[PDB]
Amino acid sequence: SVECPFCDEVSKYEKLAKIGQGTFGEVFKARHRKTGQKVALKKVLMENEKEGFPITALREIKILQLLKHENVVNLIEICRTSIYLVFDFCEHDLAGLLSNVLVKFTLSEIKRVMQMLLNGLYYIHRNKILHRDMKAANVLITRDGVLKLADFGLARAFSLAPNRYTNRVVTLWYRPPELLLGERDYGPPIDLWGAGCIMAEMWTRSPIMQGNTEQHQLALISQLCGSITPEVWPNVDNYELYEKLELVKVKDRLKAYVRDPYALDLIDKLLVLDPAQRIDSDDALNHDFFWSDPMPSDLKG
Amino acid sequence: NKRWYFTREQLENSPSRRFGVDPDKELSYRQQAANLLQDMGQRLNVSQLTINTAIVYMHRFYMIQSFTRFPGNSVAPAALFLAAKVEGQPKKLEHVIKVAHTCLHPQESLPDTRSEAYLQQVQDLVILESIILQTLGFELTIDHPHTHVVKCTQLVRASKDLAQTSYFMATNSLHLTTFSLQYTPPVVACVCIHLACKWSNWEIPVSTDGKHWWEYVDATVTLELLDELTHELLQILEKTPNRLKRIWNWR
Ligand SMILES: CN1CC[C@H](c2c(O)cc(O)c3c(=O)cc(-c4ccccc4Cl)oc23)[C@H](O)C1
Repeated sequence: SVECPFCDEVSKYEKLAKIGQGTFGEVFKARHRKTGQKVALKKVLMENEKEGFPITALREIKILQLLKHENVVNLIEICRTSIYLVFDFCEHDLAGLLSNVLVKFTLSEIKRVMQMLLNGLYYIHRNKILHRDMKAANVLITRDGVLKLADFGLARAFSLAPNRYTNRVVTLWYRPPELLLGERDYGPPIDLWGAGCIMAEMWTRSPIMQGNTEQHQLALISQLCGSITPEVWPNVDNYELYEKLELVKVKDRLKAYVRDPYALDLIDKLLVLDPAQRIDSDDALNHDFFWSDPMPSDLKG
Repeated sequence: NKRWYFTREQLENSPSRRFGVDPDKELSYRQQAANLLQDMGQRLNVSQLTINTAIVYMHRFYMIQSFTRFPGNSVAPAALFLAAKVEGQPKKLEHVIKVAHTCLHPQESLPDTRSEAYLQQVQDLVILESIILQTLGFELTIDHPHTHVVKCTQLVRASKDLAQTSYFMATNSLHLTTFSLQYTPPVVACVCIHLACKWSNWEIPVSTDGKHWWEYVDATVTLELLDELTHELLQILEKTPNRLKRIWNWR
């Protein structure tokens, strides 16, 4: 019965297909009833919500409205009837492509995928934001071959005053060593660790470190990255979780799948243990991997 | 982008006007809702920023909705509840309701938290927060004149006193005027410095070029406006009992 000039009813879009199942909610492909424009409709979840509109959804919406970039997913508007987030539709997700055995990646297409992804991280970090949920399923690609960073549900703003940020972030497999060691004072480097895992994934087709618990993950990380000692990671022992489990070489394990040497080299500077020594978005975009033949090419496979 | 800025003619033709409410009554209802926000805000121990955000939500809400259908005493608590979540100081729904109650019915008694009466007035606040969100089109990120005040009080090497008077003007513009609906935060901040200066008898030194202190804050601002705005702000401050007293030099 009430006027609502700036929140249109989602009935303006016509659902076509429920494309996303999981615990993130329900994602629908839809079609603008007048123009045919395709969109993604992501309903805001209200399971056990006893504090009104979910504070986490406000955060996510706040961040999406701020992040406006060719390689970050695009919130068009927010709709009602219950509440829907409406995005420009992206037909593919990197997880689904990586699994379809009929899909093939030329190296110059891999270069372009990693380039668009790294450019997206450069952007969100410049805007003082951490993604905190890096993984294949959150990298999307449009019909026209433009990669979009998506799902900012765990995302959070950062800055630089000792930081009091939350520890249980990032799905186990893409979670970086810091977080496993119980870190609470971190920033952008955690997302680049994920980018490293995703990059390797472009050749292996499978997430490369499939841990079962936090300690079996840390273990799997050691059997690829070396042990976690103050010789490799100064002052790592300053943390009260180096206790267990202790233990005492990345290019080797990936030789078979990844042929390009520049590619292997970049993967090794992303999957570094010490965050202070981990390569950043800027220096990664400048790595010779992106500036040697074959050059990055547009996506059509 | 120009969505929440209105001409003086649009401020005149408000939704509350279409339903009878006079221009001076409407200004009053906003001042009352601001007071209610400041009162609940101080008792809930949230910051002046959270409150200012609440006040701007309220202001914009009544450029779309009318005071005759949405009473400020119902809207303000819900606006504050939302602003606290947006601004990082979440307060619990029950807590905001208890505090709204004691502010509005000082003598009444906290209803039985198990009654069908109370359960309903909780649902009413959750319904209003949803109505506020939709009315604002989910645009909850607010820029305040304060942000820009520090920027141009170092630009006049003003004492700590001149600066604190400027924030006071800033906060009071939100309560007492509708500048937040007409002028960008950077402009409102100039108006606030300009008047804090007039009030403190602090005179600003001419820049090295010949240009004035405000030019380095918003290109649109002209002295002709600054004087019209500081005069309007000053008049309302004079009508507000005990306010000027707070920044008045008693020595
Ligand atoms: C975990 N997750 C990944 C991101 C996803 C998501 C977004 O957050 C935002 C979007 O615009 C999309 C989109 O357009 C298409 C798809 C999509 C595409 C293909 C297969 C499966 C999916 Cl879920 O997902 C989108 C959703 O948050 C759930």
